[PDB]
Amino acid sequence: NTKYNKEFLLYLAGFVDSDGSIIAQIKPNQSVKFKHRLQLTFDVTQKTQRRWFLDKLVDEIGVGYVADSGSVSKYRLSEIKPLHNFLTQLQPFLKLKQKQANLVLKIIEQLPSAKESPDKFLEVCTWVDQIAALNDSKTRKTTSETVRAVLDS
Amino acid sequence: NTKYNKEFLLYLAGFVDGDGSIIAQIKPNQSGKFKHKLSLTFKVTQKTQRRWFLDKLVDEIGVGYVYDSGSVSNYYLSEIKPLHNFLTQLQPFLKLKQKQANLVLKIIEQLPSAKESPDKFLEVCTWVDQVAALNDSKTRKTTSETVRAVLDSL
DNA sequence: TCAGACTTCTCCAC
DNA sequence: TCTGACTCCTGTGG
DNA sequence: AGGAGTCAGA
DNA sequence: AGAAGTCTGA
Ligand SMILES: [Mn+2]
Ligand SMILES: [Mn+2]
Ligand SMILES: [Mn+2]
Repeated sequence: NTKYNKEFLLYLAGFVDSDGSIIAQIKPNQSVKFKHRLQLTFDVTQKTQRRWFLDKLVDEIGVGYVADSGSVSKYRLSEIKPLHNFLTQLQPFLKLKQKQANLVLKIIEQLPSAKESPDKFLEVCTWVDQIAALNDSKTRKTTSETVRAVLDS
Repeated sequence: NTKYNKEFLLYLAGFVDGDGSIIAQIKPNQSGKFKHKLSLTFKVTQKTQRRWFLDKLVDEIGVGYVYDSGSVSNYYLSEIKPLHNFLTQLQPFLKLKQKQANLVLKIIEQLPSAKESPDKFLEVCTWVDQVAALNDSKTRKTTSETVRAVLDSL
């Protein structure tokens, strides 16, 4: 549980609201209990010509990785515990994507209790539905009603 | 002049490095002195759905305007004096676009003397060239060499 | 002449 | 089983 | 920007 | 994002 400086959070929040991304998605996975798994991602995108700016971000946040997919590099943070601690400190400064951040923090906290009952898991998938709604979702496939249909068995 | 908060300039600078833009242009103008107009510009682009975010910027910055361009809206500020005052305070927090700001501040400061001699104007035009190079320039047309062509004809 | 307001275009960086 | 690192695609909003 | 997907080790 | 432009009043 490392603590981040206010000025670092201030600048970064503005960068995240612009070119950053807070993603929640439901992934198909037969080996898991309900054939579906939850993935929370904190994403910052920048062209590889400025990969360095994403590299400092790894050192400054402390945790996370950076990957290239051609002309574009991406800072990513999917690890649950650091994700929570980070978004908790970044949240008050978000102006555009504040809702999504708090919606993720809500999911991460309800992660244990959501593996219990099917109706509870679908309730958490509902929280995922809200995040993609707030985002400019265009390529989404697996939603809460996708889980529901498979969960009719 | 107006003094801006540090928490405001910190966030915004991050947002400028993200979705903001700092432009320098050489506009062709037949009625001008050297047949060319200079236009320094500070832009923030966002989806029209989030126009309210750009609207607040007019309030928090105190100047500037917000127009549409399809599904996209733009916050603009080309007014020479509050632009100098704004970027002067914004610059120390920029990371990705700090060089572009300090060049804009350079041009604006040496603007009145830029009309004296063609050689003093051309030099300022190469300072516009530097700015475009730093930017992800794609569809540019008028450059410092475009001026040189027109000017060295007379 | 000049500078401020306003509109349009386009390619890649998200 | 299950988390997390990793890669790849798509369509705008920069 | 916002998803889709794979895969190995724990 | 980073340009290209028009037009008006002073
Ligand atoms: Mn953006
Ligand atoms: Mn950008
Ligand atoms: Mn952007």
